[PDB]
Amino acid sequence: HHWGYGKHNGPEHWHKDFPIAKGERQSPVDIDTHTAKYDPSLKPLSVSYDQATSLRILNNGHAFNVEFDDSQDKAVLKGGPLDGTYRLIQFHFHWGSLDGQGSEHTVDKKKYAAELHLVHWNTKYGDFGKAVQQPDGLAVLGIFLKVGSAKPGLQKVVDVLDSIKTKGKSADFTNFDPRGLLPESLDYWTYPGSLTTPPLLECVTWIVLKEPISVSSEQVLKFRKLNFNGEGEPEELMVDNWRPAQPLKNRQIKASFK
Ligand SMILES: NS(=O)(=O)c1ccc(C(=O)N2CCN(c3cc4c(cc3F)c(=O)c(C(=O)O)cn4C3CC3)CC2)cc1
Ligand SMILES: [Zn+2]
Repeated sequence: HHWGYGKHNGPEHWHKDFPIAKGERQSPVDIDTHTAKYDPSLKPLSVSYDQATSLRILNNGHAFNVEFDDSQDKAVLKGGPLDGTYRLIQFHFHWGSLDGQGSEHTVDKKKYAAELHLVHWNTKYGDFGKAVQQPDGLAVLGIFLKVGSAKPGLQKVVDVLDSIKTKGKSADFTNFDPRGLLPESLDYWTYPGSLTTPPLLECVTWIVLKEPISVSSEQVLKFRKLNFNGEGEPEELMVDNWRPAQPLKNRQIKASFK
């Protein structure tokens, strides 16, 4: 009886195995745009992905991860609210069964069709497993997806999903450039939070871009043909793999922009 996103094992159940689910800095949250304060002290955000080395794509039973070589400082996130250097390790998405839901963060209670998470870890902790034990261990760059025009830079991901339909399947996924997944603007909101899946560790600086990217109905339909289940098991479509907004508690969401 493992965690997941079903009636019997979904977000409302997680606290039983992972009591930090009811903690002081859980993610995601609703971003109240009228309450978030511009912070003139926020340094410029630096997304350096020119030397990114993608390796593999994995269906982990919850989402799919595009994994990167993080054995040296190739693709890094710096600046913004961050101190030091954060190495890209993987990206994944959360998405809905329909276009009116799927994002984890919400904007004035608005749900997007999906949300991309580019996950990075603080190199002062030496490895990802040590970083997740620290309050400043991870930086996740979150990008909203809306349904409209196709995102050309997403199509190589959409076209490999057939090959990783079920839990535990992977495929070679070299030479993928994550710069093709960014919006024009790097305006963002930031707040201290957590992993949005078990074990829900409170180790994440969240950086959520204001500008969504557009993907096509056909692109997000291919996400929804994935499976939570393993090969040969009854089909359970991989949809609605999102955690709802959590209480903000004693936190301020800061804006990079006026
Ligand atoms: N939606 S999201 O919020 O962006 C997001 C959600 C999940 C993930 C993710 O990929 N995971 C979550 C962390 N999880 C963990 C890994 C851990 C440890 C603890 C861990 F929770 C340890 O304490 C530990 C130790 O040294 O003792 C070692 N490891 C590593 C070596 C395997 C690895 C998988 C990323 C982003
Ligand atoms: Zn995520």
